[PDB]
Amino acid sequence: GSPLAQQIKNIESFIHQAKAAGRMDEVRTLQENLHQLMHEYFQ
Amino acid sequence: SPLAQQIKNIESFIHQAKAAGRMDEVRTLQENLHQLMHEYFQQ
Ligand SMILES: [Zn+2]
Ligand SMILES: [Zn+2]
Repeated sequence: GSPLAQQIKNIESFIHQAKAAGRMDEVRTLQENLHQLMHEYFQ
Repeated sequence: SPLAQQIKNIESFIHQAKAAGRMDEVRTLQENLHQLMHEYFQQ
């Protein structure tokens, strides 16, 4: 429920939706941001 | 073992595999990490 957890959950939703039909195979900006957040939250 | 510890640990291993240019290991570990992330947040 913390803000970092919320931001990770938000990004994950954006990644999955961006990989749905008719959209993308790559989500580089999102993955870069998720990677950064993972290091912030998983201490 | 906590899921949070599993996620922290596997991210270290991903970094190490990347640093060693072990691209198949990176791919495999990243897929496992993605599954773990879902387990953690969906629990
Ligand atoms: Zn996901
Ligand atoms: Zn990392």
